[PDB]
Amino acid sequence: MEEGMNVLHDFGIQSTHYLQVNYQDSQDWFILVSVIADLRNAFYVLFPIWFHLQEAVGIKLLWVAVIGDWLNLVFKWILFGQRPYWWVLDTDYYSNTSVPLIKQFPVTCETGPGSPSGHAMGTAGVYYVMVTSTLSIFQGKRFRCLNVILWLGFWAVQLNVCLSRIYLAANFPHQVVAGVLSGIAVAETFSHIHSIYNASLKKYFLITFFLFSFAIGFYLLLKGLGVDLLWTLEKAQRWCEQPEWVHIDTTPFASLLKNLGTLFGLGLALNSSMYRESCKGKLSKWLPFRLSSIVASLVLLHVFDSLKPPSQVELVFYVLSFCKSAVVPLASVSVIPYCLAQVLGQ
Ligand SMILES: O=P(O)(O)OC[C@H]1O[C@](O)(CO)[C@@H](O)[C@@H]1O
Repeated sequence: MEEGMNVLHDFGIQSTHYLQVNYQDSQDWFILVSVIADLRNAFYVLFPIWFHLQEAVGIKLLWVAVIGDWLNLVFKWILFGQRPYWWVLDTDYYSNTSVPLIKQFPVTCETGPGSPSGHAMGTAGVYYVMVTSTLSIFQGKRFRCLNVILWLGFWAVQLNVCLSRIYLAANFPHQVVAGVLSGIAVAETFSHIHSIYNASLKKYFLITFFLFSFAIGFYLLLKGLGVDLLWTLEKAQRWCEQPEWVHIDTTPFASLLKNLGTLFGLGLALNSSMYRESCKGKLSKWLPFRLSSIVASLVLLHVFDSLKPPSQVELVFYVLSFCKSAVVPLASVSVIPYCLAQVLGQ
């Protein structure tokens, strides 16, 4: 368990050093890839687009994203993985040998273990869902050429995300592969479970409560036993060079709370009374209606993302993050379409 992991870590460090030294004129592109792969874009830019066209795709997209993120946190907690930016400066493995230089970027101070890659998991799951849904829509309309093109695009996206994660020295190469495989598995599993559409608010509430209870109880039980699951928060602050790069939005509680909040918000929004009256005033099948809904949702959500909850106190930050992430599904399905109905169509 010792040598088998030390060899793998050394291989990862060597690969990161190679990528950083011999491909120096690509760093901005890799940063851009690592920025547009965050799940915030899957909850703010992709759900509004896919919900107004084949709503089932949007519902499946949100369910896959949320459950994949929760499984990612659980596996991160139970697997006890390292990261290749506090390892070279800490390990004793390089005694009697030169220390390979590694360059750190402002997007390379992550608080939390990285046994499965976080960006790769979500990207693989969401984009697999998107590609499969797009293929399923167009089957009725040289379809094999379309299959080839979309699968090539999806695999190119996955490979670019993997190289971006490795290049920044944020994760090891043996973690992005696991993330991609697990994301594909989760996407397939929720592809083959058609039992989440006709769901009442009670099921959504109970599911969110069960997930929250399991996470908190597991963490508290491990702490009571003696195991600390928040060891990485100490390491991230020390081995980060500039101390202003470590944030609080990339800690393994804000992500969980935001995922639970957006799940609860979607559940409340679907069962609301305003969603029932979508097909009133003006029929929802109109192409201009769908385009206007998409445009208004995107613009208002992008402007509303400018609000940042205060982080002086952690409990206030947590509650405000929950209440803020619970609104983004509630405003694109039940409020904006109602306003469009009441404004135009008469
Ligand atoms: O890909 P990494 O190294 O896990 O980065 C963390 C990512 O995973 C997450 O923890 C999501 O679970 C986010 O904080 C972030 O998007």
